[PDB]
Amino acid sequence: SSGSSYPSLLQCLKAPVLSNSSCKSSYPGQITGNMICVGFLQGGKDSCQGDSGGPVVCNGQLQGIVSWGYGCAQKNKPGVYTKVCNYVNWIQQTIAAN
Amino acid sequence: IVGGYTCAANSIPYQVSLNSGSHFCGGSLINSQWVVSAAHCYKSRIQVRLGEHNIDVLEGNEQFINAAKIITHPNFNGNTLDNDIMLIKLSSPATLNSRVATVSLPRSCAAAGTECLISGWGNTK
Ligand SMILES: [Ca+2]
Repeated sequence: SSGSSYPSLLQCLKAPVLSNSSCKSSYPGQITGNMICVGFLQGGKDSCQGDSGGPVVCNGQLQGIVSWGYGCAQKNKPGVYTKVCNYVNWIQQTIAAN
Repeated sequence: IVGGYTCAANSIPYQVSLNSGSHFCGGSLINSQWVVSAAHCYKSRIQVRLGEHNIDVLEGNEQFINAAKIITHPNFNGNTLDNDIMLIKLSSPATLNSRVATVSLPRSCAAAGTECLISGWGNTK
């Protein structure tokens, strides 16, 4: 929460998908339909600088990409992730054209 | 990852490390030829490292392949971070095995309360 330390070993964290009202309550006017919040409102458990681009996998499917937040593990500031389910077509289209 | 635990060695086979001298961002292998990441992680030069657990030691199970093409989403917005996604094509296809595997894309969006697993070598404090 305070300080710094990027690990040499791979770190893991189990966290649930937060309902968009809980997500939207935390960041007024800043959450789009291409974003989802995953984590805990109490803080202490979150992804941070260096985890960016990383996977958020639930039920064997990649549902999110570590994107942003206000700091890391702050109370009532859960992490915000790119909503991958909205991007399957762009990903397939792109892979086919390149 | 703050407040997490150390993953079992190679228990997250689709997890890749973007390297440009040192690890800067994570990513996911969704194809033997393609990695998905965050558009705000963009660098013109990137080396993808697969099969990693300890990024500071060559354990033997790693495959380092440079990206040949990096494609960020055309509507990515730096102010809002809307469409924060980037696709990276490897210069040579990764060899899928026990410690190196793809992750399925979603069949549909996830319901609220769905437990997920998050991983990476980011800050722990
Ligand atoms: Ca290693």
